[PDB]
Amino acid sequence: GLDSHELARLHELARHSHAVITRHQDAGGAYPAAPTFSAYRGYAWLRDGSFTAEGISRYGDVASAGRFHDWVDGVLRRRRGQVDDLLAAVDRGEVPSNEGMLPTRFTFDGNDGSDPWWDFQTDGYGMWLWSVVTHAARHGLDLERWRAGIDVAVDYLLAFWDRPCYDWWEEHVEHRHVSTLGAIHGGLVAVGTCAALRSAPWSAATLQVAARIRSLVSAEGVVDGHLVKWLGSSAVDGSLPACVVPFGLVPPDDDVAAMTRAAVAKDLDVDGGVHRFAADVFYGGGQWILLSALLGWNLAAAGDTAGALRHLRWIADQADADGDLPAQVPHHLLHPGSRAEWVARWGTVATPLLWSHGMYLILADELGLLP
Ligand SMILES: OC[C@H]1O[C@@H](O)[C@H](O)[C@@H](O)[C@@H]1O
Repeated sequence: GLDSHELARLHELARHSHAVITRHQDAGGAYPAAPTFSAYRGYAWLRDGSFTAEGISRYGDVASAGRFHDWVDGVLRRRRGQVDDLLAAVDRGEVPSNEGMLPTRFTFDGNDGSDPWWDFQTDGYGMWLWSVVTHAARHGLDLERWRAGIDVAVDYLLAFWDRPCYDWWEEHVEHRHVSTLGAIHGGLVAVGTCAALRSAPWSAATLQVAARIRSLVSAEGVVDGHLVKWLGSSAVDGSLPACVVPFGLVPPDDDVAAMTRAAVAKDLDVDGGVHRFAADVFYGGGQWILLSALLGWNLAAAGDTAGALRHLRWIADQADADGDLPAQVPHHLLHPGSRAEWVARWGTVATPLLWSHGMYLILADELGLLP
């Protein structure tokens, strides 16, 4: 579905995506989120990093992806005691506050980069489980390399999956977000269906909890045939297609999958650029590369190759003169009056965003375009 002009440009953007991710990877293995964006400099997120790692793994850079997994594993093994203490607190009937939970931002040396009172999130731990299992399966690797870190993440998620937390967008701590539940589900199903992990003590529990997640989403996370942004809402969010591919709450051909893709397209997709959610005021609520990629990936998986390609083309059109992809662009803004204050406070939008490049690589690979 691409002519020679397009193929050459998409291949170049794929090469550049690999280069900019691997050039910015820290010496210790972490992928930074946004190396030139002042507010985020020096920090890694498991969400951004896991999708970045999946793009890199698909591209075939086994060494780079493995160094990311090494970094995450080591960071998590260092939290074995913190997690054990949280679990012991629960067993005494003393549920830990958000302030005591595992962090969202990490420094490259594995310390808390932010205070979880202000940004407590569980999705990234689920994403990491999905990512490391998927990588190991793809490349025929022994998961024992990363198993003790996997164990920490699994124990944590089995205890805390059903807690309210901030969403992927670091908002609304009181709610339970369907793409957060979806990320956890994806990670738990990945480990619970992995033959190499068949004897883990938590093996059965992971699939039972994944079923509990699906029960909760069925009860409170579906309205008018589509997934919704958080349990008990009516709105959609551009992250919701992740609950189809890759996280697997429903197959790509399920009616809920189709309806969710359609609702996201109708409510949030403007000319191929997907907004996060209707109420979004961050930088005025622009169009996010990673969300267009996510929708494209989902369209490809459902057999809508043309729709996938349209989103791939839109993403490529957002690359700057160096090939770098921003987090978002302002061609359409949901709340334009809100934009200038974000720019005054934090500067211009993060570019490159490694996750943008990682998602580009995933979609390109889905469409058979990795050179
Ligand atoms: O890139 C780091 C973080 O930036 C935030 O603005 C986004 O809402 C998160 O989804 C992302 O993980």
